[PDB]
Amino acid sequence: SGATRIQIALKYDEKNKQFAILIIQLSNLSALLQQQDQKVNIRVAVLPCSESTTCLFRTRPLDASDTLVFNEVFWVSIAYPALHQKTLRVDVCTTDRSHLEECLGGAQISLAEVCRSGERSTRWYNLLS
Amino acid sequence: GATRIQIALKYDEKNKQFAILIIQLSNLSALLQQQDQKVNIRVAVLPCSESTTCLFRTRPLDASDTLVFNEVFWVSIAYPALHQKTLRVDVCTTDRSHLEECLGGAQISLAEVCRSGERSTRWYNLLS
Repeated sequence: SGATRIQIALKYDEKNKQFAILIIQLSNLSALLQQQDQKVNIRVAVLPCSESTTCLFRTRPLDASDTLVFNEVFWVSIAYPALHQKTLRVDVCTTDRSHLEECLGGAQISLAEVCRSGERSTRWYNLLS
Repeated sequence: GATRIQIALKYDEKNKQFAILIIQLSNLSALLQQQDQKVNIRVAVLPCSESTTCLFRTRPLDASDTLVFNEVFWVSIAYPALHQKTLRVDVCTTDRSHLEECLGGAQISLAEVCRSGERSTRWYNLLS
């Protein structure tokens, strides 16, 4: 196999001064989670946390699979100068028995490319352990 | 694997200028086995506008599995016209008579290009 990839869309709306993070789908989860009787969630964090609005989001948990479809958007009330300098950390995290959290891989993503003009960027990102 | 090409796209709106930076080519050996020949990149802004320049070529460099072209192309075009265009990049081989036969390429959408000017760097697979 290859690496585990995750597909995400990014769009910034300056009228309403908010940022959209759409977690679309995960691919090749087997590269990170070999035994798959667990449920995984995508953990999303806008770093630095910023000491005002929610910086930590988490998808619903789904039964592991090598083609896993979350259609969860998260909105964050931010302005472009702040946003433009931030980092997006995403991790595929599972939970073992007794709701413990363990994260199997992730990626930090520069937002310097996010478009102030509001165009959507849709890319695949590799999650490394 | 597959021959990949890394490209960055930035749009200047004060001026009406579009920048296409051909950055590098990875796993060229997936398309060109005999790497003794020389290689260049062909780039076309489609639909090719008459009364405008649309086709471009990089300098020809000796075939490497990892080959860095560091070569920008500038186009005079506006965002409305840019927004419905498509980019055709092919990896081609040329000899000294400048006979060009192309080994593969890809069609790239410019719907993500930022009008605000933010650069967009990405890899693309070149297909046979």
